[PDB]
Amino acid sequence: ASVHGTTYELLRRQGIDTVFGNPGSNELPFLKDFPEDFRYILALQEACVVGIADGYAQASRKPAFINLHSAAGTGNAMGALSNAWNSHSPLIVTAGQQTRAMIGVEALLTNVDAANLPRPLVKWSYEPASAAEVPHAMSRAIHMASMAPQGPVYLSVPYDDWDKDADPQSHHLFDRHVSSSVRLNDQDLDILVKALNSASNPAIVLGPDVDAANANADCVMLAERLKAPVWVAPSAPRCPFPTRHPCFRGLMPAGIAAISQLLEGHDVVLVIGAPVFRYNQYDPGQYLKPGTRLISVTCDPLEAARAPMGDAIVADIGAMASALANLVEESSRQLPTAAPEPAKVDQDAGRLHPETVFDTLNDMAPENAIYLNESTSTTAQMWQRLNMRNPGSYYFCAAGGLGFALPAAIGVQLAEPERQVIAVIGDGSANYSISALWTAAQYNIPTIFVIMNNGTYGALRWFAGVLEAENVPGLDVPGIDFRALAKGYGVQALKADNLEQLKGSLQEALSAKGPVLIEVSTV
Amino acid sequence: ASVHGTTYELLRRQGIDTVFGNPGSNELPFLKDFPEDFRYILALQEACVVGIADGYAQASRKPAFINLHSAAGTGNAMGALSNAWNSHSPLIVTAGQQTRAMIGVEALLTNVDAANLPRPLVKWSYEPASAAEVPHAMSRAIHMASMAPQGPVYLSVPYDDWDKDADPQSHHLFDRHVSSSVRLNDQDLDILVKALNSASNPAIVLGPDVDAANANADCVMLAERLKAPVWVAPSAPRCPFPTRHPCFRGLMPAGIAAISQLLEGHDVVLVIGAPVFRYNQYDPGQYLKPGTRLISVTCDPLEAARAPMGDAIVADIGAMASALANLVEESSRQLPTAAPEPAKVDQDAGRLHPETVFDTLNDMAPENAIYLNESTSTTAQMWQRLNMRNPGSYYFCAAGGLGFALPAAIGVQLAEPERQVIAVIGDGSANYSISALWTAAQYNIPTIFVIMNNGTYGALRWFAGVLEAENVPGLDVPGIDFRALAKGYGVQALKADNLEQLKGSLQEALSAKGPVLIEVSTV
Amino acid sequence: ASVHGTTYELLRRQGIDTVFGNPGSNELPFLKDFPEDFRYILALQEACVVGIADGYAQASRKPAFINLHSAAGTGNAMGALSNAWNSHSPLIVTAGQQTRAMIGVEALLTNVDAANLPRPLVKWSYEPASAAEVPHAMSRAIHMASMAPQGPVYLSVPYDDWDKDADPQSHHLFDRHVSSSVRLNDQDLDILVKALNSASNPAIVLGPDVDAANANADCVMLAERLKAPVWVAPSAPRCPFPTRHPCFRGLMPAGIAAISQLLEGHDVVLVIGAPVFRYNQYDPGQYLKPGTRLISVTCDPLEAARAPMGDAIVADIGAMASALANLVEESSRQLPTAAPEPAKVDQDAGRLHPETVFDTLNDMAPENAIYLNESTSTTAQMWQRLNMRNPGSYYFCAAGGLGFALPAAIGVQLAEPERQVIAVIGDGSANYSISALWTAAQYNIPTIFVIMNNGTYGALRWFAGVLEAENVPGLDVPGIDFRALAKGYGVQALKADNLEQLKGSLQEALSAKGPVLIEVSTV
Ligand SMILES: Cc1ncc(C[n+]2csc(CCOP(=O)(O)OP(=O)(O)O)c2C)c(N)n1
Ligand SMILES: Cc1ncc(C[n+]2csc(CCOP(=O)(O)OP(=O)(O)O)c2C)c(N)n1
Ligand SMILES: Cc1ncc(C[n+]2csc(CCOP(=O)(O)OP(=O)(O)O)c2C)c(N)n1
Ligand SMILES: [Ca+2]
Ligand SMILES: [Ca+2]
Ligand SMILES: [Ca+2]
Ligand SMILES: [Mg+2]
Ligand SMILES: [Mg+2]
Ligand SMILES: [Mg+2]
Ligand SMILES: [Mg+2]
Ligand SMILES: [Mg+2]
Ligand SMILES: [Mg+2]
Ligand SMILES: [Mg+2]
Repeated sequence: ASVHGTTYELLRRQGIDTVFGNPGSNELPFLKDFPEDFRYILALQEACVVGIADGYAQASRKPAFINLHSAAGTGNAMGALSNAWNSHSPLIVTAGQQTRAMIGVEALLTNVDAANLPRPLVKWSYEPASAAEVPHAMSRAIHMASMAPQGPVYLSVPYDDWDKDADPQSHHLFDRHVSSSVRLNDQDLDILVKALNSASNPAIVLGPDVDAANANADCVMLAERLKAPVWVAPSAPRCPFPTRHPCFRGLMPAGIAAISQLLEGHDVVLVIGAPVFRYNQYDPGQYLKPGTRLISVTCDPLEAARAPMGDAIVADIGAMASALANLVEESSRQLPTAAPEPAKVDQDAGRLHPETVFDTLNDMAPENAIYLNESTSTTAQMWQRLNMRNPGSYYFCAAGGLGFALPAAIGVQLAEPERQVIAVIGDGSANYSISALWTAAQYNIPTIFVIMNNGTYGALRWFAGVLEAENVPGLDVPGIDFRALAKGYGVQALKADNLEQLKGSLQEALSAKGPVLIEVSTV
Repeated sequence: ASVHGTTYELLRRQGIDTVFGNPGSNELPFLKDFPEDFRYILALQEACVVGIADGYAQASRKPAFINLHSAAGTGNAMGALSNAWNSHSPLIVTAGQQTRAMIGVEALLTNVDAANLPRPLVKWSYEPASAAEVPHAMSRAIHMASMAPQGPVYLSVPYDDWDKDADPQSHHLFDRHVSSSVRLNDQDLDILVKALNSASNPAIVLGPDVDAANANADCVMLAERLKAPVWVAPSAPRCPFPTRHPCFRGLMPAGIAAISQLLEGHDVVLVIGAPVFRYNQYDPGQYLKPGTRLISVTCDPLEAARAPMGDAIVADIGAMASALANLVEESSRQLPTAAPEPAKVDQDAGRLHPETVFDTLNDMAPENAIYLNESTSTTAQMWQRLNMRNPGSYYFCAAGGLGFALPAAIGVQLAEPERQVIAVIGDGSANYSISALWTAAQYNIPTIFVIMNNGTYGALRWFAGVLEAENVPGLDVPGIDFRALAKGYGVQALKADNLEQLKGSLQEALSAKGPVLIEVSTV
Repeated sequence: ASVHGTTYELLRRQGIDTVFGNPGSNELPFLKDFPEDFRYILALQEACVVGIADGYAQASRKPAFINLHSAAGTGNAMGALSNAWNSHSPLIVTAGQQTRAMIGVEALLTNVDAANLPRPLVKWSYEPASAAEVPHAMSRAIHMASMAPQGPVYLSVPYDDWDKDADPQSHHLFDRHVSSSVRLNDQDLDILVKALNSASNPAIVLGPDVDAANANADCVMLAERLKAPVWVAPSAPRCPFPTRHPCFRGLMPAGIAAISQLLEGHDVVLVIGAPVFRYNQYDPGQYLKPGTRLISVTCDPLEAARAPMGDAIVADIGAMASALANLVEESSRQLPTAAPEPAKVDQDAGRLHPETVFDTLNDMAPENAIYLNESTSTTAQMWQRLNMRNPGSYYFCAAGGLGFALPAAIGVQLAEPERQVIAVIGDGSANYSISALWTAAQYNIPTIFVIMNNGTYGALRWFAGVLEAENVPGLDVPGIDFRALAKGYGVQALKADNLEQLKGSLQEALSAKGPVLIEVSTV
């Protein structure tokens, strides 16, 4: 067998059947004789390729395979990898290298010091020392991406390697099963459970690794048992809990003082599947108030190490959530009461308030819709106004890096063909990965893109307001026609200048047979 | 509180009370007002400092704290860190940096690009962005070193940071408990146990992480239950099993073909706490023979990823070994029969055969002796001739890097004051970290050093023999007087030119009140 | 031809004929069939190997070739590389890697992420992608080490590469000549010369790259022409000027305020071949006083970039010094008057004052002696008391990393067989690379080692004194018998407890036919 044949067999035997890519000459020897059981998803720029693959992996809860062109292609995707690192996304990023005979002279297309390029944003980064090592290296990449804590990995392969003879002993790679589905030992788990049972006023904080593990339902059971309020950890990349469940208390503000104030009076706070904490704004104060102790369950040693407070347990979120939910006592305390419905903001016949947009989406979208958020000044209102009952219903750029949601929404829709994906994206954010629209058109992936057009980098204008910062340049983005951009890439386009038009546009989009972009004129 | 005060409080609250170091000017502001409850262990070169700390950590099964001088001191210790990486040793390596005001100009003693210096040999490597961050950074270092898979970490601290005011919120760091004591979920564990119960001819292979976890006794129970032969994985850094237990089959040869041949006919091979496998010599063949399937339990995702065959489970070795030992059925098969005693090699009244030396050590040493091995051509015979009944009885440089055993033997003896440590070190190996002898003398750490003097790099002469390589320079090391070197550093010295003298020297050494070096004239 | 044959031909054609090494199994395929026109210099630990090679390169003013064993051997040499980086030493460091077939599984002796290991202490660091690339990679290493600014480089080679067929086109590598012997363009050089001619009170500061370039004599002419005082830049790794020349003003204190005060009243300060500046102690103040402007000539862009003041020219020191010396006018100003002889310190019949030792060395040593300094508390007095008329007469660890002088003194003596080398080394410093003594004995390299024994890390006790730092541990190093250590490694040993004995010991050492160590009892 050739290295080509052996590698594709390894991939299929490990459950991989799709290649997200933007091709180049170093990659042609890999892509030639493309297996008929594989499919290739092309995107026009590498931030888009990786974004689509990211959404696909996160929604599918399995590794996604990417093929990029050398250094330039890898480099174009680096911003996307920053998000993927923060969301623990299992991405196998492969990049083609020059033929081994031409690497020394640094011919055009040589990826110099390749393994160092994507660092520090990958778990593992490697170029094999020989062609016959390629399948083994790929095996390592697959497992490194897939083991908790999941994350992106990088493999560079000289283009001449593919046609070489493979090592017959590579067959041992094909069916390897590697598990990190582990939980705390019985003795210490019993101690934790007793601490939870004995809490007088427990609180629960959930992060994205809960949704990644599909531990949502187990966490619901856990919260019901403990009769505990449930918060989502700040800067949330995913939604780990039904947002209209009586225990739900919403998204935590990303501030030290704000969070300790919120947790005041809670004697035990159990954090599951989140960093402690992904703060953002400067908000100095106490990490925790006197009387509050914190216990964190995390799949990532790096999270456990850097928490400034509390105890920590490093284990699989799925296994831990299931164990806790089934071991804790049913508290005799009263179940928390559901949060009241959000108020309806006054809305005239003119430009749309973001609150109106979200209320309308919630009214019209299917109960199993999936939302993506890259409307950076409206996040708080979005979280308050969308009823998300099911797992996998929300994605937001995990490192705050714009250019995620547009392509990721396409990958999510590919992963979940029966769930309507609706991406809500600011006019500023929409530009970073605008060319991703073409992939939705070409493959007829019926994502709905809602562009919130207020003509400015609104979040930045706000922050600049609090800083009292004057004379800041570059905050306005006037003069973009999003319907024209959609037309450019073959996506049906609608405009909503008022509520009447928004309702009409959504009705049309929800019944369309392909992707649709709606440009919404917002305050 | 100052950063100095807060950091030392964090250290003591996290169980650290010893600093292994070689001081410099960047470190004086850290070492001043040295806490009276701490002790400082000085060594004369940094390979020695880290070697001593390594032995101490491995034997004590807890993190060891090191303080080195900037780049030059860190660099001197890099070889030692290569071993520490391979042995999963929990080492917290701190190095002093220039004052922040002088870093930009790159004053003398500035550690440039500090975090990159020790890579790729550390799990985490960092320099804090401000003085007040130092305690938090130290907390991260402690936990990163201590979490499975354990390993060395690096923290660089500008010397002006220590006197600065600490953040009062740093108190939350002091008592953090972080656990990675996890094991496979019940459902999948039941599947594994059933596979072991159903095996017709199981074999067990154990690596160093078993001894590190003190899982030895649990593995004995497991082997007795399964009535399974037990091997030690190749290139063994530690001893994970009683060497005269009936199930013990010895050290595996570090070759692909050799190991698959050894495992032939065994239907299920369970590897615990080892890489799969730390091969060494070129010995091409099948990774496993038809009929053999392999299951690996490892604490290290990097080990699980790179195994060329078998299934893998990433979990704590202590928790997994305990669970398996207590869950498996008692097989009705006959218990394996103990390996026969080694033959006595013919010995005249002249120079000592290594076999004679080991037989004599086994005859005279206490039953709870601890051995270190850096006699590279005699490893196989050592493993066959020393009865090691207890855990923590053997250490060998885990990356094959010479200069480990001499200093590590001092750290081991410090960790285990009631167990006689005997380091068996070749005349070549003895030189790499010779100055470590001084620390044994100064602190009266009563390690016995047995120098095997054959005048050559024997292992290299052998390999060169197999390669049929002619005209290889640099293989001979004549003209070293080890008694004089011992005298130089204040250690009692004896010479053994024959068996009569060896017995006499050992009698004296075993009854001495301080460290002793015995130079043995070997074939 | 084989890769082995081709590589050795490239080496000899590029002027390399010596390999400084400590061998290992990954290196045996390189060292086998060792060319009869090459010689191999063995040292017992890698800090020693690199130190010897460093001294050899610095004294010979040409690249030195080193061969180490994988990661552990490279790591052991990292401290030595920190000095080599700072001294711009042209060192070609090669390390053997595992066979390509075993790299993936990370067999014992695999150098993982090899190229990253020695960073940030090398100019270039690489592992070739194929065997046939090895000669080309070596060519790159040779030239990267040799081009201004000179420095250490690193090449990792899988052991199976050597026996493979070489590319016939590699012959084009053999005779490549690469030059960086450049100087400022005529127009701008004329501007500089006019600025020097027009200075009313110029000063000159010289660094180690002057001595490396053998530009010393040109700088003497330049100083005589300009009638300018000459200082040596702080933390001096070499001596760039005759120390009894009338213009000589000695070693600058390594402080910001001290240096600006020293330069006060000098309108133009010309720095040649030094960083601006290698300050050490905290000594805040003005970089330059009003009225002083600085112009730096440096071979290193990194030096030019980081200077906090002055203009800079990046060019070859030899070419620039020659041009300036021959272009500037002869000033009508009076030639500076020579510095007065140092005072004679009162000396009783007991322990030696360092001043006495240096005065005696100056009295008895040949006029073409070469000194090395690793007696860290006595540097100022050494610089004042040794008359060094010739180039290449002084070496001091360029990064302040101890363990340099002992081995480097052996390499220097090898480079300069007709110049008596005398290394003055503190009792603390002597231990770091003590095993280097063996190489001097084995090859009969007649270096004289003067050990200054005061029982303490004296420089550190002093600094701790100024810091007013109490309770600092680890500052004393009692109980070392250096005569015994010398005997251990086969070097003749003498002791000097007083002046009478010092004179007698020096008389014997200077007439000896081999290396000699003198242990001096100092205050
Ligand atoms: C790749 C990238 N570039 C720049 C930024 C900085 N940034 C954060 S929010 C923001 C404004 C986004 O504007 P828009 O998408 O219109 O949403 P709005 O703030 O108007 O609601 C910018 C530029 C970022 N987070 N990521
Ligand atoms: C730091 C380091 N340098 C070099 C080597 C290569 N090496 C491996 S075994 C060996 C010989 C050791 O000789 P000795 O200690 O006398 O034991 P013997 O082989 O004679 O039994 C050498 C040089 C190494 N493993 N580590
Ligand atoms: C490799 C290394 N480790 C530690 C230091 C810190 N250091 C600088 S000077 C010094 C003392 C040297 O003592 P000695 O050689 O006896 O000279 P003295 O100061 O007594 O004159 C030390 C430990 C260093 N510079 N390099
Ligand atoms: Ca906007
Ligand atoms: Ca030997
Ligand atoms: Ca001293
Ligand atoms: Mg596999
Ligand atoms: Mg258990
Ligand atoms: Mg802590
Ligand atoms: Mg379970
Ligand atoms: Mg490094
Ligand atoms: Mg060349
Ligand atoms: Mg010109």
